[PDB]
Amino acid sequence: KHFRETEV
Amino acid sequence: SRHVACLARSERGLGFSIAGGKGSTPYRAGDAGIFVSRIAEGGAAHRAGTLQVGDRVLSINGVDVTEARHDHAVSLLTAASPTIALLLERE
Amino acid sequence: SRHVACLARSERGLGFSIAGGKGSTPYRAGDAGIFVSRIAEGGAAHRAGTLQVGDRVLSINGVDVTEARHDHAVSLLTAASPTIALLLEREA
Ligand SMILES: [Cl-]
Repeated sequence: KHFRETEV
Repeated sequence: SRHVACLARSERGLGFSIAGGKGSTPYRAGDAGIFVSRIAEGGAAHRAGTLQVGDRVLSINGVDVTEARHDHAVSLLTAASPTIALLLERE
Repeated sequence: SRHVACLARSERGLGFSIAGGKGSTPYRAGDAGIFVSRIAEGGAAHRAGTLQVGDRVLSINGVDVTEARHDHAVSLLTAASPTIALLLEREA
C-alpha cells in the first residue's frame, strides 16, 4: 500500500 | 460536526490537497477515508476559509466518498463541474 | 508569469492531468483554456517542482494549444514522449 496525496 | 463548503476552481484550482482513500496507506489509523491534508496559502479554499486541514471529506457534489478510492475522489474534484460542494466532518 | 516545465517519462507516473479546452466543460468559469488540474505528490510533476495546479498550458512540445479542444491536447500530450515540454502561464 502507498500513501496518496493530491493537490487539486 | 458537519459543514458544507462550496468552492469554484480558480487560479490555484480548488487550492487544497486530499489524502487517503480505500486501499491506500491511511491518513489516520485504521481509517482509509478522504481527508483535507493541506490548504494552499493562495487560492479559492484559502479565500473561502471553510476548509480545515484534517477535515474528513464525506461527499463531493453529492457523491459519498467515505469508502472511495483516492483516484475516484480526485476525479470527482477535477473532472466534473468547476463548482465543488463539499460535505466535511470535523472531530 | 510564464514558466516552462520539463518532464521525463520514466518508471514513475507523471502524476498530473490537464482539463478544459475548446468545446469541453470549462475547467474554470468563463475560460476555455487547458489547465493543469491535479498533481499527485509522488509523481514526476510534483518532483520537478515546476508545475502548479491551475497553471494554463500554452504549448506542448512546441505545439500551441491555447485554443485546442481537450481530446486534441490529450492526444498531443500522450504523443509527447519520452520527454514532455510544457509552456505554462501562471497568475499572481
Ligand atoms: Cl465515518
